[PDB]
Amino acid sequence: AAQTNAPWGLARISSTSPGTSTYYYDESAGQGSCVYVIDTGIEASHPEFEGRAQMVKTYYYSSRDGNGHGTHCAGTVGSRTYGVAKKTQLFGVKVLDDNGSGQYSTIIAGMDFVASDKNNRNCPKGVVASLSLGGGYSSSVNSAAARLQSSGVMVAVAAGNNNADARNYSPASEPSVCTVGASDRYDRRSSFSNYGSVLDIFGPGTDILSTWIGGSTRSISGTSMATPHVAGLAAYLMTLGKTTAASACRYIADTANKGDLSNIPFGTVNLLAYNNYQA
Ligand SMILES: NC(=O)c1cccnc1
Repeated sequence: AAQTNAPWGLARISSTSPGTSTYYYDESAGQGSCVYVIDTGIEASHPEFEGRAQMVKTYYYSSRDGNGHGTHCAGTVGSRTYGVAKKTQLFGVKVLDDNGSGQYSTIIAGMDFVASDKNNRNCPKGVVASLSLGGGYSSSVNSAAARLQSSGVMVAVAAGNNNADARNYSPASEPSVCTVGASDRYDRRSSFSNYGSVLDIFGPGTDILSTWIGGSTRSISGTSMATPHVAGLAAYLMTLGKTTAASACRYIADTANKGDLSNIPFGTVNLLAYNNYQA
């Protein structure tokens, strides 16, 4: 399948070269998989989600996304126009308030929630979690991410936006999850992207168009935007049967475009997420 005039990041993940604008993908499109977006919520009524999104948990007085960040990330995973995996099921877990903030205790509870809740959901092709959040190093936060992964969920986490080594941030620094840095449309490391040996992969993160609250759209930047590209890619590949939750991060690294990014510090992987789709 081909989506013409797609957001640059979608085109990038199906291309061996920068500078193209069509996204190519197998029409299965992540059907039968599920992606949990652990964030500020998801505006599930957005036409872009087509009934495939639902809120399943909140830790606040409402499950509504009053911020937009979670809705944007969910759109990059799985919206019809802006999403990698256009037929996946999206589940919202609101661990962040409408200012985008959350206590580590709440974030941990949300991860443990997903590890169990996937057993209430029909996800025959597999389960992914997208975590576009983090703060300073916490062994308890890293442990929770490790448990979520161990339970059979492909965990993709943002490296962070400090232009610093991600070893000092959580859950970015948990080795067993998939830690995602950000790139721009010219194949440069995004100016704010964290780096370091803990990174597994880069995805598009600068100037990413996706869904927003109020039934709208906007372009924003962050490792928060790169992470759902990788989460959606994992769901897409799991639906194709090419990999599993336990092996998808390694598979994405194995099949990535290699050596094509600029300003990658020595010791950080030079790997850009790629779907290897051939029509
Ligand atoms: N995808 C590519 O063209 C490429 C270029 C250089 C090294 N590895 C891969």
